[PDB]
Amino acid sequence: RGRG
Amino acid sequence: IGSIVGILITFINGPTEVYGQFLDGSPPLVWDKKDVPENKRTFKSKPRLLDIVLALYSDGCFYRAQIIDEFPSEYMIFYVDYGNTEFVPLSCLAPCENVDSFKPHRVFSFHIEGIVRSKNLTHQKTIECIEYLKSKLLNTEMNVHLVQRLPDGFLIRFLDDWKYIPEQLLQRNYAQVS
Repeated sequence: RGRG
Repeated sequence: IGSIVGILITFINGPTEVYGQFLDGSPPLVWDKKDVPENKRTFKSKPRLLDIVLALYSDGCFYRAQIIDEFPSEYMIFYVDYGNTEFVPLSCLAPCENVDSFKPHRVFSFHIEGIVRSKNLTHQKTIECIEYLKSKLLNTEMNVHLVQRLPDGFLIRFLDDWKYIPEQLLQRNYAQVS
């Protein structure tokens, strides 16, 4: 999904 | 209430400024290597200044970027939905279709109100503050108070769950009051  | 908006921090521009999206529920604009097979991986004309392309970040996933500079061996690129600047070669770039390219750019600049970067901040201490804010805020979703609109972007104020961040920046001499 989004970056971590 | 209406002055509170939801944001996602994507990048730390400086000790008192971050880049981020407004939260509205729409899914992120990112492509797997599985959704970029090689028909879509080569252009009809070599990309150039200001063109909007897909670019490969360190996580191995494609994001929308704009070439903001060009040299013989590298491009300098800006991720329009995330806000970090990188240097890449042509092999890291893929054509981005017009349906995906026309979507508005999602990154905006927010300033923490009431504080500015310390004048005495050294290069190393500046790097360290960026790393601290990365540890706390990077890719973090949270509601904030939109204090003001600025020419650059927005002036926000943290709520009770994150009001400690400016306090720590002041405590650690990363920041002074305005």
